[PDB]
Amino acid sequence: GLYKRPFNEAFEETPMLVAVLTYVGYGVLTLFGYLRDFLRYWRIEKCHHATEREEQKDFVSLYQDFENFYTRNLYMRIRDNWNRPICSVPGARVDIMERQSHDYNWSFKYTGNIIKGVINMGSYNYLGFARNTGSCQEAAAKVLEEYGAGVCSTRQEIGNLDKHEELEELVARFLGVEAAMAYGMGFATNSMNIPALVGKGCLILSDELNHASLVLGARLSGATIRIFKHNNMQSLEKLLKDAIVYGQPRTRRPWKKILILVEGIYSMEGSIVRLPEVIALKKKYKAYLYLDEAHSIGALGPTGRGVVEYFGLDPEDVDVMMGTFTKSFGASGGYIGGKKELIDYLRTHSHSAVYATSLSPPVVEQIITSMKCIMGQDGTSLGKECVQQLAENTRYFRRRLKEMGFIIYGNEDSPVVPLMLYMPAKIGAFGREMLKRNIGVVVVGFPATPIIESRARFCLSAAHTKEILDTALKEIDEVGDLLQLKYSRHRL
Amino acid sequence: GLYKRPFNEAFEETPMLVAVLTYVGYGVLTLFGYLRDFLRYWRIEKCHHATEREEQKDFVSLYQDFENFYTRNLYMRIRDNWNRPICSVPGARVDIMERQSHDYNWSFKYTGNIIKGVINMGSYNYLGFARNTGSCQEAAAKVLEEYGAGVCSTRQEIGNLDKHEELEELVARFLGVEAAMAYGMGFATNSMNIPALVGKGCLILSDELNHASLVLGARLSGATIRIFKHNNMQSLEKLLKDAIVYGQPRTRRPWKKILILVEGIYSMEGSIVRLPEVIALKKKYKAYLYLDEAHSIGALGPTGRGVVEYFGLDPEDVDVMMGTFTKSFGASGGYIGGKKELIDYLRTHSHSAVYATSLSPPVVEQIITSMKCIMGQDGTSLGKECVQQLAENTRYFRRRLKEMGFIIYGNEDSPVVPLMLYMPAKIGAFGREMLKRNIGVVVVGFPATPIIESRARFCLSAAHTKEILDTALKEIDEVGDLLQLKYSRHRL
Amino acid sequence: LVEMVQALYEAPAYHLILEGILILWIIRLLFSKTYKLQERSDLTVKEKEELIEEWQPEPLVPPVPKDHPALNYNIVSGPPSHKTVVNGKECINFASFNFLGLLDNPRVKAAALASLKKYGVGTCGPRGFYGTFDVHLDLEDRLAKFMKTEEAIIYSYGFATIASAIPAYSKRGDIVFVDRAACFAIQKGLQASRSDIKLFKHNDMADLERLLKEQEIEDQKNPRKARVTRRFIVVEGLYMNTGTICPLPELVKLKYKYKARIFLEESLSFGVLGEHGRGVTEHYGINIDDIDLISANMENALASIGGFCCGRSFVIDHQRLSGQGYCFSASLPPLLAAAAIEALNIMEENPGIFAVLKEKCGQIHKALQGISGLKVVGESLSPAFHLQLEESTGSREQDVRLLQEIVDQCMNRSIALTQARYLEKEEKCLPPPSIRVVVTVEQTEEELERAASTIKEVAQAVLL
Repeated sequence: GLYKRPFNEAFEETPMLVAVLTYVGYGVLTLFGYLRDFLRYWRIEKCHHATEREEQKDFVSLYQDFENFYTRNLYMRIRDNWNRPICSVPGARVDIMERQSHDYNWSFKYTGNIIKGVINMGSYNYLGFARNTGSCQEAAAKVLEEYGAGVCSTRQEIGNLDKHEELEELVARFLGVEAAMAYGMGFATNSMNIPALVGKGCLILSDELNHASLVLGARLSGATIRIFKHNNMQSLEKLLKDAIVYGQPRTRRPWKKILILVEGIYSMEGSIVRLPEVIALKKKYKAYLYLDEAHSIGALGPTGRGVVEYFGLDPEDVDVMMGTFTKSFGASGGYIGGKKELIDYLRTHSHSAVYATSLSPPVVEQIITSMKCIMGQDGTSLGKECVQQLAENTRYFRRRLKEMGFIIYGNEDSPVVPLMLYMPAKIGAFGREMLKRNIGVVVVGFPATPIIESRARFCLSAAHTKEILDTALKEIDEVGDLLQLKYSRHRL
Repeated sequence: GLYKRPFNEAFEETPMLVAVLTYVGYGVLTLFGYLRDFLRYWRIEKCHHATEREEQKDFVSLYQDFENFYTRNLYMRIRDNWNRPICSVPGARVDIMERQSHDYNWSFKYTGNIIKGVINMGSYNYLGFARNTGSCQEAAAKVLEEYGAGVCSTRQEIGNLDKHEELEELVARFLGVEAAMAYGMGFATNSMNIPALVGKGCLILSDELNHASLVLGARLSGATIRIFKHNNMQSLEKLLKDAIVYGQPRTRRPWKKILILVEGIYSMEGSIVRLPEVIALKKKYKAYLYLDEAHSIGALGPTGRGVVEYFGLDPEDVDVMMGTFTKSFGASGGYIGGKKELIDYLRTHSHSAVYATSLSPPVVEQIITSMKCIMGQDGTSLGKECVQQLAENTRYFRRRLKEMGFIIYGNEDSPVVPLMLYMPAKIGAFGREMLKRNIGVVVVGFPATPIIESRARFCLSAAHTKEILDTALKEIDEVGDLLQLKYSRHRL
Repeated sequence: LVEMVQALYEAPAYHLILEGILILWIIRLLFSKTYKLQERSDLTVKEKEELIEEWQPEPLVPPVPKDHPALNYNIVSGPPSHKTVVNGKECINFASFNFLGLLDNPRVKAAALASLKKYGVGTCGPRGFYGTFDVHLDLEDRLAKFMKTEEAIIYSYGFATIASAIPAYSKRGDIVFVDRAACFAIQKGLQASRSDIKLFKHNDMADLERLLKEQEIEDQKNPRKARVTRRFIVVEGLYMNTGTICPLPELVKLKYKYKARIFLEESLSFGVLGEHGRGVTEHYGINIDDIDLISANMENALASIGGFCCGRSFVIDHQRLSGQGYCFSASLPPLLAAAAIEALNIMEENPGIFAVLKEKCGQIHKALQGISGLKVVGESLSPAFHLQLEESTGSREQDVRLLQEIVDQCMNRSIALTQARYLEKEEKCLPPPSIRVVVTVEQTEEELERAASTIKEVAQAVLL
């Protein structure tokens, strides 16, 4: 496979002193956690937690204490950077209800005041469709008035509606594939459709950084799972060759099928899949392709059709194209697109098609209106300005942060910017300092990530004006000076 | 598979003292051989052998000296027990030209006298068809007068005759199979037809004691060869299971074919193949059967049809039935019998069919007359008396030798009696002593056999009267007393 | 021996060390049971290429038969409610799990519209990352107060609720005793966890007692392992596949006598059983604290998307960090949460609707009895039960075709019925084909008796 445009990405290595200090901090935390566990065991310090009821003291303990170690000693200390409630539409600016804790985050009390106008860098609205006033809101209100909220049956039963058929045909037109199906949850799409496609005797080749839904769907099916390195075509080719040559593990037999699970944009890493190479490899080795396109279906592409348009490829080349409406379109749900035979087999043999309640009418109406606006059916100039503004904002923000001396992961095109903190205390410090300056960010620590890289994720949007980006950048520069977060050696 | 009649065989183990003395003798011989080699190398003792011509002293030596060790030091000492010329028809009594050596068997000089009336226990005429006067001799003389001796072309060329077609149809009738083909040499049959049936990618399962022709034919083809223990159905079944399950050695793939090479009667051991078990195993595991029937085509069976009649089985069950006319019928040649498609493929794609001269007319006439006499076409009572006399002689001789205290191998039905000597010097001693008493036997030593068992083979015949057997038995008893050859512990 | 010991002591140290290592070497040879052959072979590039070329994969999806009954979806031209239009034919809904008729109340729609105006449709993130609204906490508090329980947790999807609640507590090495007739969500939850599964006969405490006794016998053998093995009993308040209730008091006695926790699934019985409609616990009078975890979905009775789990804080707080459908998925849209809150308010205001539903179920179940070729499966208290073939053919396809014939003929008679759908290859215990009858407080007595008469006529005409 060949690229029509340059493919630039950068993952700078950790400075050695930073790694040493990270290990020092983690060791200190582990030792003090052991001390606190010892104190709590002997009742020297009263434990502030719920316990089993007295009538069940002779039962086997429900949990294992050691599994909660990092929860009791690391997560609880910086627990206030997560689960922040909001009382407004998650737009470019959000309102956050203020809470305080008096027992070191073991319990939160709610103060009456409300933080207002916090710059939103944590929500997922890439194209800025999360609004309480607009055409989509009016369409959703009309459909809510007519159809009500929620359906009380299943698709194979009386619960199939006309709105669902309209949504499916419109989605099939939008993607360019022959047919598509819609489900009521992005997680459920994978978890309930991957077991249908493959089973015992097939091989699944999964990338190193797949979402939990893809992994759960692969585990639910009886197929064999092998993991290759993230965006490493050499590893993928080696695994494909070994799988085809050496056959099944115990009784050497040809594999019934080979399925490759990949993603469009990896949220935490910030990278874009090398789709031409994957397509070439699967054509050479006769494998099937499953493409999770949740983070790129609206963000990427000149017209916002996804990764396949970004690389200028043919949608007919990808066997299964899954996607989610939550990120870009501003409404819950998910979809799978492909050939007509695949869609018919899924309509017949899908767990969510038989046992799960279908979508809600207002949600499908909002999706329909948003996607019509994106493809330009309404005729208004909107739908192209959003994509252009998203691209400009991404380019400007990434360039400005890279020229400030920070370390940033991923491609130059992805609208997800992982800033690197590298130390356990700087996670909570960054979260609290950025909230103090009216910026809302998301911070990710050790057990989610590898040990040395802990990060903060910025999600850009088409609703972010230039002044908002400038304010956020100056505050980020001030905080980076305060916390010494400018580890980059190349430029500073 | 099940036997309609009891299947008795006995292979008594070597006494431990006998084994120790055998090793003592072999060690003494090896040490003195090394001493003689050292003497010959330094020209201390003049070497009585031919050397390379003086013009080729700078060439690389033609042979390797060490390979001739056992030839120079063990074979040459007792060399006079082999290659004994005869000047008479190899009947029940034969005339042997007498020779003497003055340099310890390094050269033989021929005396004028001729030993007369030596009881023949070395020739292969089982049914006593080796006669210079009879109906077969007259038929052979007439065909020699008409057709001449020898044909000067190949079967695919102008060298195909009507006698060959008559012989092939008569052989097909005799065996009971659909069709058969005839060749001019028993060794050539295997060596030139086994490579045609199988090739690279097929498996050949060969018994532990196959003839050299079968081994050479298996080596000429590119198939893989695996050897199982002699008449060990457990080993054969284990090899079949492993071959079917684990596939080809390097690139695990299903075997193209599986062929099992077995023999009817093993000459040196004296045993008969467990045909029902082999047939059952090949039916269960879908393998093909090649049955060498050289020693049993005339000796075994109520009507002398071979092993398949001896066990009362169906000839259609064996894929390929090869045989030789040399042993029982008293004329050279060989044959392969089977289905019509197999015979046509062999007529088209056999090395001896394309490149080798066909049989001789007098030989085929002698074979035809002998086999017609055996099957009773002439109407004379002969042809059944021969088989009955062979059976009685075998039973009487084996019982009489077993009740004398000797050790004997094989079934009670096989007309081949291996007597056991167990020591290197007793080989030559037995040969010379038995010749001194007018009995001709065959003795087999170490490199042909395993080290501890060296033997003497008696070949019984239908032409051996009762008085001949009694004389031979009394002489054998006297010699066994002289040489202490009665090692049997069970009866003596 | 003593002289040998003295002679050994007379030896130098290095000599004895050498002899000792030699003896260790001898032991290694004696116990070197592996008979290595000393060979090594590797494939060739052309061999690898030809092996790659031979291989031919199967198609992604198998060829489809055109006779699939599930290939044809009923199309509803409008909201699924009383007096709906199915396939262009005006009918009366007897197929949608809308027990209290809360789908089309003006108050529910007004609350949903107000929340839609305030917040919008999407939440744009998980509960961890700026996806928690005040409506979510309000609904959790309302559910906890309604069920008289310490805490509740909300999932945005009915299946994922139990399918993620079960694997969070049961891990590899534990023992789960699950009823044979358990919904597909429970089966997938039990498969996601790697614990040992022991099925017992439907509503049979004899088999449960036998299995618990066998487990205690196994515990007596290895007490150390038995001190780190947890035991769970997963049951449903009102079974969907059979329509039968479960015997709670015997289950509670078995729990307290064998030290095995209880997980209750209450999708069907959440808003239909009990005087105040709090589930089967009110129906049997069992204390709420005896049941460790109660899981339900907000779709059947509350008429909105989502699901929830209720229990003590000690058990509920674990799901906020171990439930996969909660941690790695977007939160419920605010308008659905507001609709659920309004439905809870309506249910709390007047509890007579449960009595009305109970009496309607009694009437319809009594009236339906007497069909020649069909038998009613289910209890009189169940809002949804089944009609099954008394005498069936050899194969299942003919049974399905006969039931679909009955369904179509009834639908032409202004009665909208549905047939139970299953995944044949996936279900652990496949129920017989049946026609599903669902009762709603919207339905009048005359409509119920008309439906009974129509079903009787059509069934006796078709089966004959």
